[PDB]
Amino acid sequence: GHMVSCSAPGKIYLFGEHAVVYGETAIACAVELRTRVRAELNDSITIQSQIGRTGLDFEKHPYVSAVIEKMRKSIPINGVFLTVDSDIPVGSGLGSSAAVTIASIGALNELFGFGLSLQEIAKLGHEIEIKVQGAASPTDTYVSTFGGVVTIPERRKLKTPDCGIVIGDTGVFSSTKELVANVRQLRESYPDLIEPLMTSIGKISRIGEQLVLSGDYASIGRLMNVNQGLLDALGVNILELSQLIYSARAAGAFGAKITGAGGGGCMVALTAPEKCNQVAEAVAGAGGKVTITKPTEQGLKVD
Amino acid sequence: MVSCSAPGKIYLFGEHAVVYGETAIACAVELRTRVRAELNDSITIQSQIGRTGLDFEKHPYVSAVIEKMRKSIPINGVFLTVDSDIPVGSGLGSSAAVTIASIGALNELFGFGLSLQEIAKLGHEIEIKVQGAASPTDTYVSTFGGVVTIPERRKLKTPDCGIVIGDTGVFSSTKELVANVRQLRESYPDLIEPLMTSIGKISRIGEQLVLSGDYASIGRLMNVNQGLLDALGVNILELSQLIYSARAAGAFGAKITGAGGGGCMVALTAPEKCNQVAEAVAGAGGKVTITKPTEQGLKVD
Ligand SMILES: C[C@@](O)(CCOP(=O)(O)O)CC(=O)O
Ligand SMILES: C[C@@](O)(CCOP(=O)(O)O)CC(=O)O
Repeated sequence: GHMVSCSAPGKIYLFGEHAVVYGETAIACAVELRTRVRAELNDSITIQSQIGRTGLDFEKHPYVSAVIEKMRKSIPINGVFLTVDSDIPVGSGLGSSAAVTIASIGALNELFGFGLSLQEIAKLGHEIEIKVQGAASPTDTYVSTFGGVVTIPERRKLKTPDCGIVIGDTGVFSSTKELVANVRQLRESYPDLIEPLMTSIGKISRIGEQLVLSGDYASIGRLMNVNQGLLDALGVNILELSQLIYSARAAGAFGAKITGAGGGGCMVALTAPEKCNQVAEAVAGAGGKVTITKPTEQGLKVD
Repeated sequence: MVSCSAPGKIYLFGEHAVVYGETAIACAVELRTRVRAELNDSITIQSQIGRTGLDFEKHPYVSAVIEKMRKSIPINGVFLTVDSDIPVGSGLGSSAAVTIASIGALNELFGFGLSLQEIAKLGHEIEIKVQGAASPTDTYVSTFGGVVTIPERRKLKTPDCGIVIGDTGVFSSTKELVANVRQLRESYPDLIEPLMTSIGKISRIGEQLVLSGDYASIGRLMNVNQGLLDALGVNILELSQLIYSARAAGAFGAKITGAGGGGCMVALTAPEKCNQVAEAVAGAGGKVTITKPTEQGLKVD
């Protein structure tokens, strides 16, 4: 008869977004922007977050409701009160939906003693995102479960960079599905042109793998800038993203690029700790909601 | 008193990749350099820069044109008055245009009898003497006009579109920009060289789109080309702001034209949306020049 709190981090793409869906490598990096889910025993099912208080509700709380629906089939959950707080803004490729999924599983696993392992939690989180989105990659829930720097799809763990991470949100809503659809149709229109560009994005991630293992942050940011041009060439860049990205580079960032589907949302700037604040001021001065964070090895943890 | 004009040009696709044996598509625009040539007591060359004599410093291309040509038919009193609406830099062909417009103006009065052929060979050999070394592409496109592929040098039909050139006002050294791309290519050759091939592939596809008049596909291939150049590091904030403002205003496509690092962008518009696009580029802070493609190179005005 008590309460339990769990948190799971978000992530940013160092390299390789959009190209993964065509079988190329990418490098995801968990950051210290987390979603907390606090769980208590209750008479009925209640979920409260930024967008209000609901019961079981697949319109407002689809991921948390799906988690409850699934896990109640092994150990029955007749009542629970879940409170969701997050530093990960819904939108862009920061993994907010995967963070709340993993944290909801972790809290319930602790509250009702499901005894699930971290591997089982990541596998369950992937299935939750499939039943909510129709089809989902296991990448988001895996990185939010284990933290750190993970390559996709090999799941190679790399050394977490001793770096600052500046996230500039353009405020435009990043609708992932249509941007992935826009890239696919561009790929279909010019196959011999776009498909090699997908090979080049994968080539960047494989080169960047050693640079992440070597700690060469200046080379990493340089390759991030090359990755940004290819993402721009694929059509997922916008004026606001370009303005935040170039403002961050001018203020001394190693590199800056879109993170996620693009077409709005957030960019990411890898900066040395000494340059975080002035990079954050430049992105803000360019009209961007700035978040100063850093990578993390901590995935799902019990608060 | 005669007057001749030669046009500038813009790159539809392929800049920066031509050095590494790739294809490019230049398109002459209706921005021309017109020089008045008449008879005078001394060889006087006037411009917006000023009125001088035979000055190989303030008038490098015009004065060198005088020297190479007078060795066949001696000239001693000409009043050259260059006038141009071609912005300086960004490979817009300002130096190439002022060259052939001078050669054609002297070929008129003093009767040199040069072909259109010869006005291109001499117009390129003179750029070899002025800036030490130069490519004949900038020169030829100013002589014939229209859409010209490089290096295959095939002429294509002119797209019935508008051209919005947006100057950022930022200076950039093309020598440094080419060398920077060169260093990046040698730092990651297995990565950057395929990007050079992709640019050339855009030019090959774009050739069929220029022939078919698929202006919308040309524009979206321009947007792809722009991302590749941005990946090579030749893009800046000001260029990106002008490019995306043109796209949001309805242009078929927008991209850097020339070396990048500043300088000018270019936007392909439907003829009706040409002013709407130009207003957005100016509203984004660009020095706008409204123009359109031309099929005529050097003409005796
Ligand atoms: C759009 C995509 O390329 C990256 C964005 O990831 P997310 O859906 O924002 O978590 C998805 C993928 O790579 O599979
Ligand atoms: C980038 C580039 O295509 C720009 C050409 O402009 P210009 O007419 O040479 O000034 C030159 C190059 O191919 O390196």
